Amino acid sequence: EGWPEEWYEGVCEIATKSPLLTFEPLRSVLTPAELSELRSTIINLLDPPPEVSALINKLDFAMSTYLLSVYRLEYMRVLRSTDPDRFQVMFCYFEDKAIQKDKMQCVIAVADKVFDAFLNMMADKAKTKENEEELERHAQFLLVNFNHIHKRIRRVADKYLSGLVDKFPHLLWSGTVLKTMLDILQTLSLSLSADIHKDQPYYDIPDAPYRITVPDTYEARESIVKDFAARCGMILQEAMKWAPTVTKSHLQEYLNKHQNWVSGLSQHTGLAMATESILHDYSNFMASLNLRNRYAGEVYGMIRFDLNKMMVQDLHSALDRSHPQHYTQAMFKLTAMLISSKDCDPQLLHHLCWGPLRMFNEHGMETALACWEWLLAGKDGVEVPFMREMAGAWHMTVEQKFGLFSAEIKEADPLAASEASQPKPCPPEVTPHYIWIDFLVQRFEIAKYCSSDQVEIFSSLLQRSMSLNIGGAKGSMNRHVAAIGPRFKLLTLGLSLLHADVVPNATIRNVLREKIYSTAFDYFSCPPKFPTQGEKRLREDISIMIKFWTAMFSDKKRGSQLHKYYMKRRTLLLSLLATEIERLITWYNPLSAPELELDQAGENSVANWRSKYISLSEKQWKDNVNLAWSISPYLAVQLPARFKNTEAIGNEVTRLVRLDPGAVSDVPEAIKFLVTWHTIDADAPELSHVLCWAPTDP
Amino acid sequence: DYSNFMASLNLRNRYAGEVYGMIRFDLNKMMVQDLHSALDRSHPQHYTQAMFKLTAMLISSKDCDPQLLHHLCWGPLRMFNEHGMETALACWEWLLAGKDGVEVPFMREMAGAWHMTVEQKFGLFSAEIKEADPLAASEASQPKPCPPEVTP
Repeated sequence: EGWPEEWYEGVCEIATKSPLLTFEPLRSVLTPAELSELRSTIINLLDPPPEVSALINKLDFAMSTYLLSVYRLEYMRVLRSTDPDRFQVMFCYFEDKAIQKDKMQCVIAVADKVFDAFLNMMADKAKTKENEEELERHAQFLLVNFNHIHKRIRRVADKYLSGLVDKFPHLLWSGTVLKTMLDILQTLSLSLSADIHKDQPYYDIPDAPYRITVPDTYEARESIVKDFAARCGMILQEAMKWAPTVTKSHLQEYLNKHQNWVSGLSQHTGLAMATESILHDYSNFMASLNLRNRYAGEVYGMIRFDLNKMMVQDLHSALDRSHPQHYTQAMFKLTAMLISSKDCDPQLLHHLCWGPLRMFNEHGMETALACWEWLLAGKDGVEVPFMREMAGAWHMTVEQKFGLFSAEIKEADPLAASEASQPKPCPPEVTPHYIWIDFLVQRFEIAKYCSSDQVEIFSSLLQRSMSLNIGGAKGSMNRHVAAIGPRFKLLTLGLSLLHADVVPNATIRNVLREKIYSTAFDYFSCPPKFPTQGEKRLREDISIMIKFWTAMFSDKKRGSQLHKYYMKRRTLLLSLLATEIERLITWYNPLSAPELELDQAGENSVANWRSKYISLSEKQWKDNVNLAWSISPYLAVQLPARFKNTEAIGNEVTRLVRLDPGAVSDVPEAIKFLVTWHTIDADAPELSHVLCWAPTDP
Repeated sequence: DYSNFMASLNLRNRYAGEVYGMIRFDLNKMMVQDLHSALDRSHPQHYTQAMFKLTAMLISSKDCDPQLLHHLCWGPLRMFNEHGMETALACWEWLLAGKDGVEVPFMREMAGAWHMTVEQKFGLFSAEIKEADPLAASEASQPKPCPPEVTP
């Protein structure tokens, strides 16, 4: 392509329907300078290893012309075609006897380039649904031919499979590849011991149109089965290394197939491979498996004789009576009934998603998480409606101020607690959000590679939770110390979403970053207090804070105005977080206790930043107070409490509050920056309108 | 060799759950009819399902219910293959492991069934058939081995 231009389009359309240049002796059927020129062009186009070029240099006109014609036709067809069997048509050129007799390497050389071109074309098609099915089918076709009876075929198939699997990582934890792998392994094992001198060495594969041929001698058979038994294990361990829960649930679902039960009394090495892989924290595995099987059987027994009414009423009665066991039984029966049907039946899904909201405990949340995992792993094409319902339920929880978003209750002070209301801690209790956020994190991690529609749902869910209202008593989030886990975990998830290069445009990112910064600053607008949770549940909070600190540090991406506007606040947040982490880890263990340690990597960076920010001078330090007052007065007021060994902070804060004292009317500590116009100088009786302030301790 | 473990466990759990679902609403008649129909039609899956449901029903009750035990023991004798024998052995193992104080009546019934098999000359006790000789059987009675089959 490069005369009438429409001729090239006609040529492309012809190639879109042209047959294969198949072929009975080959060579008998078909100026040195021109031969040298065409050989040079072929070598330049193919770029083969030197041995293949040396083989090529011994060819006549006709063979080179045939190779070039094959190259052009196959390249054009694979580029401009629409058949879903794009790249497997090239394999048919390997199944011709006539080519196998000539004195292969050229064919595989051109096939490599064709496959690379197809892969490059498909790498950026879209992120829709059916492309995943196409990729899975291609992977299956690669897998079945991995053990062909020839020699070069299986090694080139292995190379192609390695390339495909290292370009598309999400295929490892797919729900269709593993089934075919295990079925093929079982068929090979059944073929291993089959009375060698029988006939028809062909074999079949269930629920897939294919066939398998085996060699004769026993040593070849055991060699091929031993060779195939290694890739399965290596990729199983690789998949379990990254995303354990999804593959664990897939294995659990595969283990419960009814057909394999009867033959289970035979060898059936596929199940043995699965159970050995999963074992090589085993309680929840078997518990979930047994519960799933038993309740599916119960539902199938009940359906022997519409019907949603009795389980709906059972769930309602259990919730009204507050009976945990009836609750779990009803939820499991409901999801078992839903998983075995032909239609979505939306009211069942709505009741499943809004069930736990009437019983907000750890037990109910664990049961709901298990049921949701089973439902997600069981049915097909039900992701987006379930995600929509879950987002709706989460936003309802946000609206009603249930847990982390609950209101705030002030506690008494010891200095004036002599009245019959004695002091005692009253911390909030947020267990369920702590696990809900983990579920959301793992689901988002999968959906980032898998699809491109749940990303909008996640963005909407995150955007409608935080707010830019750093201030007195309105932040849409509790400020107690006992609830710093879920807050920073959610902020870290938001940062990770921002760093994944998913949101297309450049105005949503500004809003998201601004909201994240606003919430992070809002957390630091209260007097410091010491943690009240137990010895456990405290280490992981420090770990989460360290992770968020590292993620914040790594972030570095009218231009200049925004650049400085973000950099300064990044520096301030880094300093504040370092100070908070140091104080918390100090309170953790009083003595040094080298036996009781934490993560070592980030601590060194935190200490180095501590030294760097402690090494500054009196200037460029009186301006941080100005920046804090620009952000919000309350943070500036609370700044000296987080001790910094410099008296300039106090003087600057005193000057700022004396300039205008009406902004701050928080009783305890703000008046001490104003009540002393001068400690002993005893002059200037002006601007002292203390009649607006609130009462303090006696 | 771990497949038998999981297979037995899953079958036990699933069929116990199915029986518990069925009992929610006597009831031995339909189970006996299902077993009889499966035996008459010579269908393996119905056979295994009926036997497992029968032993699950028996294992959760308050009395021996002798006809159920007799039908359980005298069941495989009308389907004498390795499939039926494997199913019966699994069911017998589950029944022995599950219910307390049922050893001797089951042993009595099984011994009775074994003696019935002995007396009817079914397998190892079957009659002997004289095979042809190669020297003087050139006619349509060609010499073909005809060994007996005793798997169960």
